[PDB]
Amino acid sequence: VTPPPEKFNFAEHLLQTNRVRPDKTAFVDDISSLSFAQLEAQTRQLAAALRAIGVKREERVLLLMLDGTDWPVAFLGAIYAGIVPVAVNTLLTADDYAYMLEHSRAQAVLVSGALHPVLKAALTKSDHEVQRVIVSRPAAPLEPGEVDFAEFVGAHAPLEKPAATQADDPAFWLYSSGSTGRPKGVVHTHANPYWTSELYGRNTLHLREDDVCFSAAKLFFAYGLGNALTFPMTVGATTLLMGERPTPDAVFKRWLGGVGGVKPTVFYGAPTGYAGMLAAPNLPSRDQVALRLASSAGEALPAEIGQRFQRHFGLDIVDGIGSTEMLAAFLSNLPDRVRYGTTGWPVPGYQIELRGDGGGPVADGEPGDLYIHGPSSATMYWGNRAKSRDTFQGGWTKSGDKYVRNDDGSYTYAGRTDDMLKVSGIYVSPFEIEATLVQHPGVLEAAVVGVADEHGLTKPKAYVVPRPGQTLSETELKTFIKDRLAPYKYPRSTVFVAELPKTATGKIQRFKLREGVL
Amino acid sequence: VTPPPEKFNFAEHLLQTNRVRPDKTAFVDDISSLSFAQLEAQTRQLAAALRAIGVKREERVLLLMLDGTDWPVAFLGAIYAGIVPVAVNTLLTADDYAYMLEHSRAQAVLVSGALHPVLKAALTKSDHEVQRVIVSRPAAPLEPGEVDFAEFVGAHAPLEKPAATQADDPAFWLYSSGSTGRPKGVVHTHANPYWTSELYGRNTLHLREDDVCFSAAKLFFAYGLGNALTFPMTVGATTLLMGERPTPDAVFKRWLGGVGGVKPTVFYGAPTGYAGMLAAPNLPSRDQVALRLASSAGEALPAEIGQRFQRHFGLDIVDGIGSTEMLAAFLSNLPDRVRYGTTGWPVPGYQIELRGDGGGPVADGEPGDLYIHGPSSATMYWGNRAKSRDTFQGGWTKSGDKYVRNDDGSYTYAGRTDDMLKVSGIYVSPFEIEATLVQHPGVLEAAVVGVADEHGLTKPKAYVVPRPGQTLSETELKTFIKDRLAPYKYPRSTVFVAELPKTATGKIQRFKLREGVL
Ligand SMILES: Nc1ncnc2c1ncn2[C@@H]1O[C@H](COP(=O)(O)OC(=O)c2cnc(Cl)s2)[C@@H](O)[C@H]1O
Ligand SMILES: Nc1ncnc2c1ncn2[C@@H]1O[C@H](COP(=O)(O)OC(=O)c2cnc(Cl)s2)[C@@H](O)[C@H]1O
Repeated sequence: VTPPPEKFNFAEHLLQTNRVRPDKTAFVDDISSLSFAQLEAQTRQLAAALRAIGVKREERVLLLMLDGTDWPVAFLGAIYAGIVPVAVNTLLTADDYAYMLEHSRAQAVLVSGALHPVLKAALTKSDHEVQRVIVSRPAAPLEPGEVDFAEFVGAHAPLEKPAATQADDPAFWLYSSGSTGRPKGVVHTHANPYWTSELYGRNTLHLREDDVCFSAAKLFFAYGLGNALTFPMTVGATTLLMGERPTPDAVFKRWLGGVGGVKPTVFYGAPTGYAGMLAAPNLPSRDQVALRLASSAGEALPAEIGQRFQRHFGLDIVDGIGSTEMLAAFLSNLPDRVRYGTTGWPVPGYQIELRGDGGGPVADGEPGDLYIHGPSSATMYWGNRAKSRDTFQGGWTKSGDKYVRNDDGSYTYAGRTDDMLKVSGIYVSPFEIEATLVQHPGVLEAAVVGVADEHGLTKPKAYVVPRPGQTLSETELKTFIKDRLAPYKYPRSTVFVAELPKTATGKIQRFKLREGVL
Repeated sequence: VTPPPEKFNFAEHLLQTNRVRPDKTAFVDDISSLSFAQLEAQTRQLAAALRAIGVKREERVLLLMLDGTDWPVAFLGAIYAGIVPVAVNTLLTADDYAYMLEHSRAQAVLVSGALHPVLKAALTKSDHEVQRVIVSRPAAPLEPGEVDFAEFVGAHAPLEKPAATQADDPAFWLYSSGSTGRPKGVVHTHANPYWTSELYGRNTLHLREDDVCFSAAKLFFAYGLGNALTFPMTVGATTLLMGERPTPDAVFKRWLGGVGGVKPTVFYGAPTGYAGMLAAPNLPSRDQVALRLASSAGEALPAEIGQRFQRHFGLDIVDGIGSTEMLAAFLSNLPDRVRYGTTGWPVPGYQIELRGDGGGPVADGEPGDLYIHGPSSATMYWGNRAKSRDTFQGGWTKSGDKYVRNDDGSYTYAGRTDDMLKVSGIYVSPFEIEATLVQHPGVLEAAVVGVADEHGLTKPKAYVVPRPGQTLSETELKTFIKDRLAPYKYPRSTVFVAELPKTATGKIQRFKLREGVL
């Protein structure tokens, strides 16, 4: 892959590479569609519009939007102007977005109407710098200083040229949560999604122009941002977007061509979603779908899930591992080389190192801390020098995963190095769940650990000590949590115990809980 | 009043004042009591303990504690060591405390056991610098590294001298919220509580050594901090503290001598609480109580509440207005000079100005913006230069209130200049409540305004536009907000309307809602 030139604007790059296919559908969703030419026009008009409201090069805007045709316009339009979009999870709380507004110093927000209430709450509680709110598909009357996204785009002529950005200039942020502390602002350059889209989207997945890409992982996920934006635009594929929650029924409807007159040829999702789909009694037969490639990320793919999918569809699930920090997969199975129970082989262009506690090599078959050297690494966590130095050093990026290298060069996930859980491809801190449970007045202590279901898919499991003189229901706690945290941050099962296992120091013996002693 | 010396440590000042009365009870609560000697001992041992864990002079510690004998130990012990306690409301959310931890850079937390769960959540989610959590009266097992307050204090010899602070050095912070944005860190000096305790506590209220002080307003409120700590310690009075919520029954029990063998002689609280007590069927008779002085603040005292109290008890309610920024009252009725319907006269030592639209004087009988010039003003809002400039300008502190000066020199409250409400005498932002309501899926729009109830007390009133195509009941809306807002923020009434009055920009015409137009 040829490196991007020193002067490089990733949005310009994606627009330019599709000037040969102006009338092909770039993006289609439930209610709208954009050809590549329409996408380019709206992108450059939004770029002009953002500059007109005074957002300057390198300033941030918050992109808080459901998947839909407006999303790539917002993302690329900002980048084309040299403005840094901060693309965020749409399922978070007002508290979460309040922090993101403050930390990013976002000068404007591009928000879906359905998310306007939580954004409004975040704006009211925060010390933000937001000058304008741009509402895509408003679901309530606009407030002062808010503008409809279509009107905002429609009111400005296209910017003539992209900002004169450098390949190594920041292009966009994603936020990544760790086990404690605030979410980290992961800074990606213009070059980074070029490298992922070439090394992985084109050269590993072999995406091509006639594909129809459809990702259950939303665009704000590093995974989905490649799957359903940077990858397909790099090759001219058509992308199906879906705003609603990706349930088996919702995915099946898209697979069967229920939207846009298109049948996806390439699907991406999390192992949990594949398992839920394989269990569904209305699972389509392979004769009904156009799938040629099934991609997985976000959590390890149990061999039994992939084997069952392959038996039913005659397609493998191609499991790869990426991270927010590396932007896309650095270890992956190949479309025609799948070893279930492993994450496959280094993606060409990425170097992988496993390190033991001494920082030295580890023997094959022994677990080591996974480090990645690749051209798509984020530059830093914005405003967190300490965590940046711990994660990014000397061209190597520390994943916080443990991995085993097998005899055939494949890599098998061996767990985390920080108790983070990955439920449905989204990071979940067990400590955040625990601290919310203990706020319930009937809870004395609580411990949340990751426990595999029969499938080998890790889910949060709560061990709760009730307070004497109170009785607790499991649903009572789930509700209590949903009233405070994002809606997916709840234990999948809860066991009430008289006492938690602890060391002499009072430290909870989480391994005993995981291992099932109680 | 003689100014404090330039070398001045307020905690040492209060300890020194009471060395003449070592065996008198300083503080007593449901389960404990501290003589002035015991208080000084425990204060100086806590000061040494904080220094021993590395907290340095001028660093902050978060003081998140229910009222109880440990509270003045934590507060004065920090101050004695030259460490800045940040005394905060105990009814806030984990997100509020997470912000306060980061914003204050608190190096330790002193927390009541009952509040450890919300603190734990705040620690887990924030980028804090807390080195140690000290738990007063733990309600659940200590976590590794945490220490019990009693052990923490008991494990360290008393510091031999206080930090050699100056009178105008920061001594402590309180947090105060405005209609939007984060709570503001109000910075008070060592001199400020000297000025309030001398000018108001001693010279206006005439508190004296044989008083027993009891404040419904908690110690973290500027009002309560004077009422139940700086004022009584200044004169050697005994103070009754109560951890639980101040219901009429809870207050009556202590008025009647149910705790510590003492009957309060001085009571302080909000007009809302006085109204609640006057409505209580077991309102004590004046022969049953030892009250000689009843103070109110927080919201305007409706004349009928004062008059009914005076008719029942033969005792007036002495209404004074203070603020977090001014620390205590700057306009007040006097123990023997009460004009109901007014906040009385300037507190000697404080200069009052009413300013019009251009900053000039306003003619008597006309409302103006209230500005205060007095020696207890906070110096700034920490880390917010913009809001500091708008509030503190050249010796004058802008209250955010409007007032009318009467012919007899008294001052009659004329509302706020900023949409904030004082419900139950506590700051409530209508915008917070609105932003909570619109996150309910059946709510399209919401407007919250203050309306005076049957007793003349302002309560929030919600006007809600339901979302078309959704079912929404007043009961389900009450359930929705019950576990999302503190009770004092609950709208006392919700009206479902078809539309809200707006300007063309979408601004809600809240004045029309206050005028009953809907
Ligand atoms: N395939 C696979 N196996 C095992 N663990 C995996 C995995 N994919 C992802 N993880 C875990 O998730 C962490 C990275 O999370 P992000 O939420 O930081 O990155 C996303 O998962 C992405 C997945 N694909 C992309 Cl392309 S980006 C990782 O460290 C693993 O712990
Ligand atoms: N007595 C009285 N009448 C009318 N309004 C009053 C009032 N006291 C207080 N207010 C309002 O409350 C604002 C200040 O609120 P605060 O939480 O910063 O401080 C407290 O209310 C204090 C009250 N007494 C103390 Cl001593 S500290 C004020 O601006 C008024 O709007």
